[PDB]
Amino acid sequence: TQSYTNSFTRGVYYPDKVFRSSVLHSTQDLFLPFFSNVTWFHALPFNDGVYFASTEKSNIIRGWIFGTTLDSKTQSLLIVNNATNVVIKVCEFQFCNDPFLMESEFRVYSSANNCTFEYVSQPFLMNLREFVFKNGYFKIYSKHTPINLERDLPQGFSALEPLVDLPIGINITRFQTLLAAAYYVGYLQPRTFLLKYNENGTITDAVDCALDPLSETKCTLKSFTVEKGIYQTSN
Amino acid sequence: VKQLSSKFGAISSVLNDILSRLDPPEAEVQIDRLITGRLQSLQTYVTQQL
Amino acid sequence: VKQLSSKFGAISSVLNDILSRLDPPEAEVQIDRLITGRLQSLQTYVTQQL
Amino acid sequence: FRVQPTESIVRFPNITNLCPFHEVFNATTFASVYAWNRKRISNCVADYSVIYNFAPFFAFKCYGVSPTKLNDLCFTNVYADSFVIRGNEVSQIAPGQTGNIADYNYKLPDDFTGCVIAWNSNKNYLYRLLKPFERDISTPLQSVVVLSFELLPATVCGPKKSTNLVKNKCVNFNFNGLTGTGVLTESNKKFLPFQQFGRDIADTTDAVRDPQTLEILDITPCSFGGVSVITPGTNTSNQVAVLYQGV
Repeated sequence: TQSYTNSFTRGVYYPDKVFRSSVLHSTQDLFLPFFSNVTWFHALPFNDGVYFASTEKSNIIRGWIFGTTLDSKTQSLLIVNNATNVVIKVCEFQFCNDPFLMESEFRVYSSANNCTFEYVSQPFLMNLREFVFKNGYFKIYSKHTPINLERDLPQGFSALEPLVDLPIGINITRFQTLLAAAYYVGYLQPRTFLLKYNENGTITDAVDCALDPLSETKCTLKSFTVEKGIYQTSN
Repeated sequence: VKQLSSKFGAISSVLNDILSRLDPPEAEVQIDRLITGRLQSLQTYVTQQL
Repeated sequence: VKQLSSKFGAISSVLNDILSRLDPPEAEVQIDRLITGRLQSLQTYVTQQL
Repeated sequence: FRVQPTESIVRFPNITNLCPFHEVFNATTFASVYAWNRKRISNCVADYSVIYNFAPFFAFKCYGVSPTKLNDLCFTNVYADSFVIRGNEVSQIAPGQTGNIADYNYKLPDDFTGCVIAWNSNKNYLYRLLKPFERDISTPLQSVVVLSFELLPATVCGPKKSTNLVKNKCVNFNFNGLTGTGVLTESNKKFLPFQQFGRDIADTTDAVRDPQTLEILDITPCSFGGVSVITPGTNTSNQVAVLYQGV
């Protein structure tokens, strides 16, 4: 099925790898907007990058697959979240209409061709798990913050720390989720933010400079509070 | 207003006659001259207004 | 203080980057651009201070 | 008044496996203009100071980097192309020249492309009649090595000898690409393991990770100030007093 819901000013990651003190640094990168019509699912386009968020009790849904046309066109991506490690396979794969992935199966589409990458490291999980896939390399962000909510996506701010930096140069147009689940997919857009760092150096607050005139005059002068008056913001 | 029709060492005075006729990375040495001249004119105007 | 991070059309905003990968035949143009920009910032600061 | 440094140290990582570049041009044959190669190895130590003469490298036209200063630079992104072109017209391969190649084959977006070497070869290219770095493979017909860099963490460094770590004095350092002077102090922790540099409101480097022991090292240059001379008058006396300011 498919349903519509609203974000709660979340989906903000770290742009660079530079330590900053309690300063108000304004960046400009492909960010998810604060209040957007996100889609809940129970051949998605990639656009500028997706925001994957899925809550699961005992890690049922796992895996990803990326590609343009599959078969023999611009290779494919295969992320498998095994219980001991994470296997990344970048080869040419055919078919793969449905995943339908001892008791379970250990095959999706097979038909391997050559080899480009094999990145085996520590596993991601071990709910409210968020993943940002931004493509020219391949950035993967993650954050595991347990919460107590019925439909998830709660109030507050959670900054997503970078985990995986794959140096793969390829275009991706179609996005599909490998393997009764529940996940959300948002779309990234070029926006300008104003990230706030604390004393520990983690992002605790941000504003969007394209939503509201109050949220636009919060960006011209680097201050979260606004005194009473009239301010000239744009033209 | 009248300072917008000066040359400041460039080959023209309007941006569209350089961005559509001259090369993209050889017009950077004349767009910079126009920017420097107009910035100097605006700065001198603000200076006398103060 | 914030004007030291500007490039003014050069390759870098810090002199140590310019004086570590450019040959002394070709390391003076960016230095002159940064010198002109920082000099103009200095006279602007002195004029508004007066 | 200022304090002059008395030592220079280089803090490079312990990896010393050389990149396969001495036999990169000797491996196989350079390709055509139909396809360029861009996937290269950037997990090694580069060495661009091995061969200069009696090698197939004629043109040394470099943009933004000089060939002399190549053993004290750490590189972030390294590419290496290999393709054939007519040696009679090699001037069009430049960030700024628009001709036959800069219509549907190549476009360098005025970036630090390292050095472009065309050389000579006598021993096809299958050119077709464009965005920068946008290859096209489509089927009118008729029968160089560029190291595009990005000096703005680093894993490909130059050949240099790493020395010991010295603190609490004015010493020149070289961790990755910083050639300034300062005093190293172990304080102001809570660096996360993905992040290396440190900055502030004024965007100045106040911290740096050691590539060997992964320890936080603060950067503060030496104390300075002004010198004022208090004179009672030349006609009156001859001796003066010197006031140092802010020290």
